Amino acid sequence: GQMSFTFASPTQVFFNGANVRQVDVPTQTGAFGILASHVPTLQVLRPGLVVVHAEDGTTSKYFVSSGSVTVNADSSVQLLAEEAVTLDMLDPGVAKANLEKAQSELLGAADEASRAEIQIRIEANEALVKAL
Amino acid sequence: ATLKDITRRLKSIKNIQKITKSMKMVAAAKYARAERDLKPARVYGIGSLALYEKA
Amino acid sequence: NIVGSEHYDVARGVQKILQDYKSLQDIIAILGMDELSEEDKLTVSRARKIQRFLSQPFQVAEVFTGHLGKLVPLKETIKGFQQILAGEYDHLPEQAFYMVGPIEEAVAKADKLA
Amino acid sequence: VAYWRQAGLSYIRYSQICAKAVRDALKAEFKANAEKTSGSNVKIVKVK
Repeated sequence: GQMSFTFASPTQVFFNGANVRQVDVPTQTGAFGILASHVPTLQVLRPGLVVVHAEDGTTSKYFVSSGSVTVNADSSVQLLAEEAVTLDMLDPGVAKANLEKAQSELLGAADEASRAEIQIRIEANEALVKAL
Repeated sequence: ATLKDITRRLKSIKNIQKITKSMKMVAAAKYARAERDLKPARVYGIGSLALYEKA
Repeated sequence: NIVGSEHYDVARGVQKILQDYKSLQDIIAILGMDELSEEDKLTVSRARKIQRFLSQPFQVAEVFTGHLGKLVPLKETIKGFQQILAGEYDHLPEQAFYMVGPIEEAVAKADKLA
Repeated sequence: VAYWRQAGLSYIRYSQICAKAVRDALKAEFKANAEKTSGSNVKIVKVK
């Protein structure tokens, strides 16, 4: 109650000043739930789906890629994300194939930071399939 | 001064006039696009700034 | 001091309103429509009523275009444009004013639409 | 701290890769909006 939820891509806007009681965000260092008076933090995101529960009967299943959640002192949040798409624009069939090919290059990485780049890529496709 | 001098200077400010009319309609249709694309990028720009004012 | 003050201030305002539509037709063509004020939307609407009320079917063309040729006296033309300027017949649509005689036959053509 | 930390990376270098994978899992219809953003146009000029 008496909350404000803002959800904006760089090119488009989903929510402006319209809050619905519960926001589920995948944090880099875990996960949380916004109880509309949550103790305020400054967190950053991991690849994972955002399921905003509208009042409105049902929920809203978005899927962010990397953004920033700023819940602040007054009861108001500002969730800004880079690639915030829904579910139906994605195809599951291409997401299955992209996993094991990046696992195949993981053994074939000679350097230490180039192999660390491969570990970033397999994590994002892992949250891709399990969200589907 | 002469008639050959007046005509050549007169034609040259016809081409400069016609080109700056063409370059007004081009850079005005680039303006209406940049006005529509600003309003989604305004609140996303305002919201990322909004943490520092409440501190 | 030649045609009197009744002819004058009617025909003066017609050429002034026909200039404002000539200056506002460029912002609408380049920028767009809805940005201009509500006091200017009537001047756009009235000046398309005036420049179609200047049309008139001639008696020399009765065979071809099929309409009736109208000969308007002087006291009808001054009475007509004295009312279009004041917003007195503005709620009627545009095609009631196209190719009529006096202002009396204008409202007799709004009834036949739909 | 993670594997992209302590190996010498930045969070933009993290955010470039995980957002690039979402633009590869899109369909043929919404591939143009992945071509739309595609922000590789700024050149690099350092004097040395």
